[PDB]
Amino acid sequence: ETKCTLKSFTVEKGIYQTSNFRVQPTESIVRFPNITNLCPFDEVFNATRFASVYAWNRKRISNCVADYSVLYNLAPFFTFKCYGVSPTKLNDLCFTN
Amino acid sequence: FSRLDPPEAEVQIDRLITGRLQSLQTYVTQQLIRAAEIRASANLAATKM
Ligand SMILES: *[C@@H]1O[C@H](CO)[C@@H](O[C@@H]2O[C@H](CO)[C@@H](O)[C@H](O)[C@H]2NC(C)=O)[C@H](O)[C@H]1NC(C)=O
Ligand SMILES: *[C@@H]1O[C@H](CO)[C@@H](O)[C@H](O)[C@H]1NC(C)=O
Repeated sequence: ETKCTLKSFTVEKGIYQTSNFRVQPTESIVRFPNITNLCPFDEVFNATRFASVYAWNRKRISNCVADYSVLYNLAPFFTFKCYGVSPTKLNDLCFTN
Repeated sequence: FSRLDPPEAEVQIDRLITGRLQSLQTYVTQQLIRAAEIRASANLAATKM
């Protein structure tokens, strides 16, 4: 690799800068917190009546599991137009408030 | 890379790579001028000793 970095075949006497050494990872750990419970997403999407525009409904959601599998199955494909995040990464990133 | 999908991530990460490149060219460019002032004084110390 000294011959590779000088682009030659007969390197001269001296000191060179070949590359750098990185300690590689050994294993992997995934430790999001110990919480488990089915989410109230079924009320907000399968509600019979929604509120009007001028007085729109309020919902607080907490202590769930963020399952985003039934979203594509309740209705056919339509727009998402998702700004902060891509729509397909929602499960991995985890959610705050 | 965790939030957005791969296609537009490039647009966003291209700004940071090009931003940090010109943020690091300015380091090298200013180092080459400071070393041209030290060498103007190292050659003045060598002709003073
Ligand atoms: C609203 O209700 C519908 C059915 O009444 C739910 O649709 C099914 O949900 C299950 C739950 O895992 C899925 O496995 C099915 O694939 C869904 N089928 C269809 C045709 O959508 C829907 O999930 C409910 N809404 C929410 C937010 O849970
Ligand atoms: C998670 O919480 C429950 C109750 O809050 C508890 O019984 C369980 O031991 C916890 N899990 C771990 C790994 O400590």
